Amino acid sequence: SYTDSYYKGQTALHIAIERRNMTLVTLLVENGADVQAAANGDFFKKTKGRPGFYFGELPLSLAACTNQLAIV
Amino acid sequence: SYTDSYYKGQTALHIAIERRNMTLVTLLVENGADVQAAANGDFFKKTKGRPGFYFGELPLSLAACTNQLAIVKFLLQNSWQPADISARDSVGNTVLHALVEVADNTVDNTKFVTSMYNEILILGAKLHPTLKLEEITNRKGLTPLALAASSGKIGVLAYILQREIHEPECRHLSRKFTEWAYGPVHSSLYDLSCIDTCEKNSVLEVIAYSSSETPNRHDMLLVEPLNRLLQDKWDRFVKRIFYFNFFVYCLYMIIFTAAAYYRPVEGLPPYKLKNTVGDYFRVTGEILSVSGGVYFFFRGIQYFLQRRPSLKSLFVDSYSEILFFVQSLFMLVSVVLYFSQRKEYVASMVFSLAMGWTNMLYYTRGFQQMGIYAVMIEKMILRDLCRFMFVYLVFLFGFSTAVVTLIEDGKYNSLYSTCLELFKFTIGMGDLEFTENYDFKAVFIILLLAYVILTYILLLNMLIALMGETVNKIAQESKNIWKLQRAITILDTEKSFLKCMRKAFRSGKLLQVGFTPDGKDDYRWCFRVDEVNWTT
Amino acid sequence: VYLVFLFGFSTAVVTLIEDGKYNSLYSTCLELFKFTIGMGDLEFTENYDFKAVFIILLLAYVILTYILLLNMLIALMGET
Ligand SMILES: C=C(C)[C@]12C[C@@H](C)[C@@]34O[C@](Cc5ccccc5)(O[C@@H]1[C@@H]3C=C(COC(=O)Cc1ccc(O)c(OC)c1)C[C@]1(O)C(=O)C(C)=C[C@@H]41)O2
Ligand SMILES: CCCCCCCCCCCCCCCC(=O)O[C@H](COC(=O)CCCCCC)COP(=O)(O)OCCN
Ligand SMILES: CCCCCCCCCCCCCCCC(=O)O[C@H](COC(=O)CCCCCC)COP(=O)(O)OCCN
Repeated sequence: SYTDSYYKGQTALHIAIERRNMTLVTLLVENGADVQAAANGDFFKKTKGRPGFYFGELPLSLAACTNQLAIV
Repeated sequence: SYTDSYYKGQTALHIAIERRNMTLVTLLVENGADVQAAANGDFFKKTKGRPGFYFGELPLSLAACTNQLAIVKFLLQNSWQPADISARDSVGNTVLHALVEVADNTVDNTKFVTSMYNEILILGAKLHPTLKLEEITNRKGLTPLALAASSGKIGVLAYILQREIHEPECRHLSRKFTEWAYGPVHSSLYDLSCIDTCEKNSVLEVIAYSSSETPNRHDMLLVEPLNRLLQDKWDRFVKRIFYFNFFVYCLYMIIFTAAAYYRPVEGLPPYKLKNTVGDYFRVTGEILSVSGGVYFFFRGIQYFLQRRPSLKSLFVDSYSEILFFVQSLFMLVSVVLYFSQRKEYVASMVFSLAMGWTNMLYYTRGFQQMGIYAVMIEKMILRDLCRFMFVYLVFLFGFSTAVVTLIEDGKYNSLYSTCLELFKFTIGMGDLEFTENYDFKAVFIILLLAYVILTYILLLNMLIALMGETVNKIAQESKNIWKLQRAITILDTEKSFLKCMRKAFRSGKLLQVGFTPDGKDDYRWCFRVDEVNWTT
Repeated sequence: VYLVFLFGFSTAVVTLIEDGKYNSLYSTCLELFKFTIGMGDLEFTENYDFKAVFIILLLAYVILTYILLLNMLIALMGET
């Protein structure tokens, strides 16, 4: 996962869910990918004076937030 | 070609291109027709008080302007007589300047002009990869971008600043570079070149020092890269320097007030010092006050030389510099009378002192909430009182002369005291005490009551209603007004800067593309912006 | 805004006058405040020096504060 101060904890599954790739999500979960990682960098936390995207830091919350019921 | 003063230089090719007749254009160009003729009659030049059609005087510009892409391609790409994409007219305008000028900020026109602009750029890149059309300046020194900003072309400006061409081999024509995107967020780099550091005439200078007649003067600062730039410059350096200047002005005015209050009351200036503490503090304050006056005098002169404002718009813009300059003039006249041994220097000094306090309202602008009061006061003085002054003076001089003629030997047999009394009646603090027993008392009473009804009741409330609508008109325009004033402050702070510092740039001199048409790389002073958009 | 105007003209007037009822910041600030709300005097029966400058200053104050600023406040309050 990303180790920097901004994208900390982001992994492949978050990108796959964001990109709306059902197949890659299935492949990652099949290969033992963690479905309960926390993506908890400054880009992903609640904030007012900064651009960002808060979603709850978890792939399940991300899939729900982006309106992808099938992945949920 | 036409030989008269109106259609001078027009030829068949111009008519054919206007007629959208591809066949005639093909025939004429085939027969050796000059594709770089100049049509430079009065019908074809830039003009304000005359109907006309300016297009840049050349067939290529005409073909682009009328939305005939095919003829542009044919003129540039046919071998019989190729057209010079870089040609300039008498004004110095290239085709891109011509396209900028014939914008009008409507949806359909913006689509037409923007599209033709972009296609001309692609054709230029393919035909002449070593040519940079957008840097070519017309006779006023303006590039197409500077010209678009100058004329208030919001659509063309918003297009150019946010230009992104998703095509290989011509990405160097882009200015916006989307580095990445997430759900609602995306990050791009903006080119920034000749926005802030241009060395001829940058975008922000042109928007700020526009003449207040440009239609979209405030809207042009809402376009994304500019707004973020101004916010960054404000938060980094300009904010602290602004507060420091305001504090120093406050100290200056306190010193001036204290120096003025404790003036000596004996006769015949200049006044010699005594070896005492009070005189040393007083003369110290006097020296500092006069120094400040000299400083404002020279700043005003530098302003009027650098800007060269015309008489018509002298007050419409530059109101603040005028008032600061007039304050300094009162100070200098006071010094001249002081050493010239006249007590009447006091009469000058107090005026400067009064003005010195009210010019504090200059510093309220640049605040979102408080700048509205300074803006309103400026506009009400310049438009409502100044128009109303003539109407009120007609009434005042009429009834004053009537009353003074009627009266023989009273307090009303003098134009000065009579004008004072009627003025007081206008603002509701007269008397109407008819205790005197002069002749023509009935006529005197009828005249005064007619005056009081006409001026206190009718005219004054008319003025107040008009001022009320002016106040309501610009209550809702507050945000725009604030933004523009903050921009002007930032530019002036960069101009003076008083510390040998020229850290006017925002982000680094980073490689943008690295792939020119040739084997070099471009470093362009890009600026990173991450935006949020909740669409879908 | 109002205090900027008031302190400006109050200090100017007090500096101009030597030994009157206007040679005091307290009474002068009171008088100019009364002028703002339309219950002053404008009685120039006194015969001190610089009478013309005193008159011009007070009339400029009365136009700027009683006519211009006060009705600006009233228009804004009316919209609220
Ligand atoms: C040169 C001009 C235009 C001007 C200079 C003087 C004489 C002025 O009166 C006027 C004429 C006048 C006189 C009396 C009532 C209304 C207008 O308007 C201004 C000018 C107008 C004002 C009005 O008060 C202000 O709010 C000043 C001001 C407004 C907005 C600003 O952005 C500002 O920043 C510099 C200053 C202040 C005076 O300069 C002042 O302090 C005195 C003693 C008279 C006012 O002449
Ligand atoms: C709001 C919009 C509508 C406004 C309507 C206006 C109404 C104003 C009220 C009337 C005011 C009358 C003024 C007082 C009359 C007066 O006191 O004076 C009269 C002299 O004649 C006049 O002035 C004629 C009256 C003026 C004509 C009319 C404008 C008689 O003389 P004496 O003083 O010696 O009285 C004898 C000794 N005590
Ligand atoms: C509604 C918006 C438009 C507003 C327009 C404003 C018009 C107001 C006109 C009022 C003018 C009042 C003139 C004062 C005359 C006066 O009373 O003072 C004179 C000296 O004149 C001056 O003050 C200088 C001129 C002042 C000019 C000031 C603009 C000396 O007379 P005495 O003392 O010897 O009187 C001897 C017997 N008592």
